Amino acid sequence: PSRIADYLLLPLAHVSRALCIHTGRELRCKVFPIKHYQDKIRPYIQLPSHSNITGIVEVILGETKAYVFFEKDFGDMHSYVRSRKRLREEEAARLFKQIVSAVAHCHQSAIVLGDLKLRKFVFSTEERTQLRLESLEDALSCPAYVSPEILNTTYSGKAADVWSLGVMLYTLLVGRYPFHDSDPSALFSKIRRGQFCIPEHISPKARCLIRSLLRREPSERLTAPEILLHPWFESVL
Repeated sequence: PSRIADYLLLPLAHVSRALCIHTGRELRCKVFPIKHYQDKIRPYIQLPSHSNITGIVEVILGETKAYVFFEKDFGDMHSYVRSRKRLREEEAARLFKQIVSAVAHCHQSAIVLGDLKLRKFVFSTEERTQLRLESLEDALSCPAYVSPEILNTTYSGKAADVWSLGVMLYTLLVGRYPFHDSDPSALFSKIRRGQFCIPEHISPKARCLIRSLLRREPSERLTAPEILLHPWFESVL
Protein backbone atom coordinates (compact mmCIF):
# COMPACT_ATOMS: atom_id res chain seq x y z
CA PRO A 1 0.00 0.00 0.00
CA SER A 2 3.00 2.27 -0.61
CA ARG A 3 5.38 4.01 -3.07
CA ILE A 4 8.84 5.56 -3.61
CA ALA A 5 10.37 7.25 -6.69
CA ASP A 6 9.27 5.58 -9.97
CA TYR A 7 7.71 2.59 -8.22
CA LEU A 8 4.55 1.38 -6.45
CA LEU A 9 5.32 -1.24 -3.79
CA LEU A 10 3.06 -4.32 -3.65
CA PRO A 11 3.34 -7.15 -1.08
CA LEU A 12 4.52 -10.79 -1.14
CA ALA A 13 3.97 -13.59 0.00
CA HIS A 14 11.11 -8.72 3.39
CA VAL A 15 11.41 -8.04 -0.39
CA SER A 16 8.35 -6.52 -2.19
CA ARG A 17 7.02 -5.99 -5.74
CA ALA A 18 8.12 -2.79 -7.50
CA LEU A 19 5.99 -1.57 -10.39
CA CYS A 20 7.42 1.29 -12.44
CA ILE A 21 4.92 4.20 -12.69
CA HIS A 22 6.17 5.22 -16.16
CA THR A 23 6.64 1.98 -18.07
CA GLY A 24 4.41 -0.29 -15.92
CA ARG A 25 7.05 -3.05 -15.71
CA GLU A 26 7.62 -5.15 -12.58
CA LEU A 27 10.88 -5.32 -10.60
CA ARG A 28 11.59 -6.14 -6.96
CA CYS A 29 12.61 -3.83 -4.12
CA LYS A 30 14.20 -4.62 -0.78
CA VAL A 31 14.54 -1.89 1.84
CA PHE A 32 17.41 -1.76 4.34
CA PRO A 33 18.45 0.72 6.99
CA ILE A 34 20.88 3.06 5.22
CA LYS A 35 23.87 1.90 7.35
CA HIS A 36 23.32 -1.83 6.67
CA TYR A 37 23.40 -0.92 2.97
CA GLN A 38 26.55 1.18 3.47
CA ASP A 39 28.31 -1.77 5.15
CA LYS A 40 27.04 -5.01 3.61
CA ILE A 41 25.53 -4.10 0.20
CA ARG A 42 27.21 -0.92 -1.15
CA PRO A 43 30.32 -3.10 -1.98
CA TYR A 44 28.38 -4.91 -4.72
CA ILE A 45 27.10 -1.60 -6.17
CA GLN A 46 30.75 -0.53 -6.55
CA LEU A 47 31.33 -3.44 -9.01
CA PRO A 48 32.13 -2.23 -12.54
CA SER A 49 28.84 -3.68 -13.90
CA HIS A 50 27.26 -4.56 -11.19
CA SER A 51 23.90 -4.90 -12.91
CA ASN A 52 25.09 -8.13 -14.61
CA ILE A 53 26.75 -9.76 -11.58
CA THR A 54 23.90 -8.79 -9.24
CA GLY A 55 20.40 -8.03 -10.52
CA ILE A 56 20.43 -4.45 -9.28
CA VAL A 57 19.12 -1.77 -11.64
CA GLU A 58 19.08 1.19 -9.22
CA VAL A 59 19.27 2.05 -5.52
CA ILE A 60 17.76 5.11 -3.87
CA LEU A 61 19.41 6.51 -0.76
CA GLY A 62 17.36 8.78 1.44
CA GLU A 63 18.34 10.57 4.59
CA THR A 64 17.27 7.47 6.53
CA LYS A 65 16.94 4.34 4.31
CA ALA A 66 18.17 2.58 1.16
CA TYR A 67 15.81 1.11 -1.46
CA VAL A 68 17.52 -1.43 -3.68
CA PHE A 69 15.64 -2.20 -6.90
CA PHE A 70 16.55 -5.40 -8.81
CA GLU A 71 15.18 -7.55 -11.63
CA LYS A 72 13.21 -10.62 -10.60
CA ASP A 73 14.92 -14.03 -10.89
CA PHE A 74 13.67 -17.30 -12.42
CA GLY A 75 14.75 -19.75 -9.71
CA ASP A 76 17.98 -20.85 -8.04
CA MET A 77 20.72 -23.27 -9.08
CA HIS A 78 20.14 -25.74 -6.20
CA SER A 79 16.53 -26.28 -7.29
CA TYR A 80 17.82 -26.58 -10.87
CA VAL A 81 20.34 -29.41 -10.42
CA ARG A 82 17.99 -31.12 -7.96
CA SER A 83 15.23 -30.88 -10.59
CA ARG A 84 17.57 -32.40 -13.24
CA LYS A 85 19.39 -35.06 -11.11
CA ARG A 86 22.72 -33.74 -12.51
CA LEU A 87 23.97 -31.61 -15.44
CA ARG A 88 25.70 -32.56 -18.71
CA GLU A 89 29.27 -31.18 -18.97
CA GLU A 90 28.36 -28.77 -21.80
CA GLU A 91 25.68 -26.93 -19.76
CA ALA A 92 27.55 -27.42 -16.45
CA ALA A 93 30.59 -25.67 -17.98
CA ARG A 94 28.47 -22.78 -19.35
CA LEU A 95 26.76 -22.17 -16.03
CA PHE A 96 29.83 -22.68 -13.81
CA LYS A 97 31.92 -20.16 -15.81
CA GLN A 98 29.27 -17.47 -15.12
CA ILE A 99 29.40 -18.41 -11.44
CA VAL A 100 33.17 -18.20 -11.36
CA SER A 101 33.25 -14.97 -13.37
CA ALA A 102 30.86 -13.31 -10.90
CA VAL A 103 33.02 -14.52 -8.01
CA ALA A 104 36.27 -13.51 -9.76
CA HIS A 105 34.86 -10.04 -10.38
CA CYS A 106 33.88 -9.75 -6.68
CA HIS A 107 37.34 -10.85 -5.54
CA GLN A 108 38.92 -8.13 -7.75
CA SER A 109 36.82 -5.49 -5.95
CA ALA A 110 37.96 -6.89 -2.53
CA ILE A 111 34.60 -8.60 -1.85
CA VAL A 112 34.87 -11.99 -0.16
CA LEU A 113 31.48 -13.67 -0.34
CA GLY A 114 31.74 -16.28 2.43
CA ASP A 115 28.21 -17.67 1.90
CA LEU A 116 28.87 -19.40 -1.46
CA LYS A 117 26.25 -22.03 -2.38
CA LEU A 118 24.35 -23.23 -5.45
CA ARG A 119 21.42 -21.52 -3.68
CA LYS A 120 23.12 -18.11 -4.15
CA PHE A 121 22.99 -18.21 -8.00
CA VAL A 122 19.70 -17.47 -9.71
CA PHE A 123 18.62 -17.24 -13.32
CA SER A 124 18.23 -13.77 -14.84
CA THR A 125 16.00 -14.84 -17.75
CA GLU A 126 13.01 -17.09 -18.52
CA GLU A 127 15.23 -19.21 -20.84
CA ARG A 128 17.48 -20.09 -17.86
CA THR A 129 20.71 -19.66 -19.78
CA GLN A 130 22.15 -16.81 -17.70
CA LEU A 131 22.82 -16.65 -13.95
CA ARG A 132 23.38 -13.78 -11.56
CA LEU A 133 24.39 -13.63 -7.94
CA GLU A 134 21.75 -13.38 -5.25
CA SER A 135 23.68 -10.65 -3.41
CA LEU A 136 20.90 -9.46 -1.06
CA GLU A 137 20.23 -12.34 1.44
CA ASP A 138 17.08 -13.50 -0.43
CA ALA A 139 17.63 -35.70 -1.45
CA LEU A 140 20.95 -33.78 -2.01
CA SER A 141 20.18 -32.06 0.39
CA CYS A 142 27.15 -24.98 5.64
CA PRO A 143 27.78 -27.87 6.06
CA ALA A 144 29.33 -29.40 2.85
CA TYR A 145 30.42 -25.98 1.40
CA VAL A 146 32.61 -25.60 4.48
CA SER A 147 36.41 -25.83 4.20
CA PRO A 148 39.29 -27.45 6.20
CA GLU A 149 40.62 -23.98 7.30
CA ILE A 150 37.78 -22.62 9.41
CA LEU A 151 37.54 -25.84 11.47
CA ASN A 152 41.26 -25.74 12.41
CA THR A 153 42.41 -22.05 12.71
CA THR A 154 42.46 -16.70 10.68
CA TYR A 155 42.47 -17.50 6.93
CA SER A 156 42.17 -15.97 3.44
CA GLY A 157 38.46 -16.16 2.60
CA LYS A 158 39.13 -15.73 -1.10
CA ALA A 159 40.61 -19.22 -1.14
CA ALA A 160 37.71 -20.34 1.08
CA ASP A 161 35.37 -19.12 -1.70
CA VAL A 162 37.31 -21.26 -4.24
CA TRP A 163 36.73 -24.28 -2.02
CA SER A 164 33.00 -23.58 -2.19
CA LEU A 165 33.31 -23.24 -5.97
CA GLY A 166 34.92 -26.70 -6.02
CA VAL A 167 32.05 -28.14 -3.96
CA MET A 168 29.58 -26.42 -6.32
CA LEU A 169 31.42 -27.76 -9.38
CA TYR A 170 31.46 -31.30 -8.03
CA THR A 171 27.78 -31.07 -7.12
CA LEU A 172 26.34 -29.93 -10.50
CA LEU A 173 28.44 -32.50 -12.42
CA VAL A 174 27.85 -35.36 -9.96
CA GLY A 175 24.36 -34.51 -8.60
CA ARG A 176 25.32 -34.79 -4.90
CA TYR A 177 27.86 -33.27 -2.50
CA PRO A 178 31.51 -34.40 -2.41
CA PHE A 179 31.24 -34.85 1.36
CA HIS A 180 28.11 -36.44 2.84
CA ASP A 181 27.27 -38.72 5.78
CA SER A 182 24.69 -39.66 8.44
CA ASP A 183 27.28 -39.13 11.24
CA PRO A 184 28.50 -35.46 11.35
CA SER A 185 31.81 -36.32 13.08
CA ALA A 186 32.45 -38.46 10.01
CA LEU A 187 31.32 -35.54 7.81
CA PHE A 188 33.75 -33.05 9.40
CA SER A 189 36.61 -35.59 9.52
CA LYS A 190 36.18 -36.16 5.74
CA ILE A 191 36.19 -32.35 5.20
CA ARG A 192 39.36 -31.82 7.29
CA ARG A 193 40.99 -34.88 5.65
CA GLY A 194 40.02 -33.58 2.12
CA GLN A 195 38.61 -37.05 1.41
CA PHE A 196 36.27 -37.57 -1.63
CA CYS A 197 35.75 -39.69 -4.75
CA ILE A 198 34.96 -38.44 -8.30
CA PRO A 199 32.85 -40.67 -10.66
CA GLU A 200 34.27 -42.04 -13.93
CA HIS A 201 31.67 -40.53 -16.31
CA ILE A 202 33.34 -37.25 -15.24
CA SER A 203 35.98 -36.30 -17.84
CA PRO A 204 39.80 -35.93 -17.13
CA LYS A 205 39.82 -32.14 -17.59
CA ALA A 206 36.68 -31.80 -15.40
CA ARG A 207 38.17 -34.11 -12.73
CA CYS A 208 41.43 -32.16 -13.04
CA LEU A 209 39.56 -28.93 -12.19
CA ILE A 210 37.65 -30.31 -9.17
CA ARG A 211 40.90 -31.67 -7.71
CA SER A 212 42.64 -28.28 -8.10
CA LEU A 213 39.74 -26.45 -6.40
CA LEU A 214 39.42 -28.93 -3.51
CA ARG A 215 42.79 -28.85 -1.73
CA ARG A 216 43.29 -29.15 2.04
CA GLU A 217 46.02 -26.52 1.78
CA PRO A 218 44.37 -23.18 0.79
CA SER A 219 47.42 -21.71 -0.99
CA GLU A 220 47.56 -24.65 -3.42
CA ARG A 221 44.01 -23.98 -4.72
CA LEU A 222 43.47 -21.95 -7.90
CA THR A 223 42.21 -18.39 -7.77
CA ALA A 224 38.94 -17.40 -9.40
CA PRO A 225 40.79 -15.61 -12.25
CA GLU A 226 43.00 -18.66 -12.77
CA ILE A 227 39.91 -20.94 -12.82
CA LEU A 228 38.51 -19.18 -15.89
CA LEU A 229 41.56 -20.19 -18.00
CA HIS A 230 41.35 -23.89 -17.12
CA PRO A 231 41.05 -26.13 -20.24
CA TRP A 232 37.80 -27.91 -19.24
CA PHE A 233 35.82 -24.81 -20.25
CA GLU A 234 37.29 -24.66 -23.77
CA SER A 235 37.11 -28.45 -24.29
CA VAL A 236 33.25 -28.33 -24.30
CA LEU A 237 32.29 -24.76 -25.40
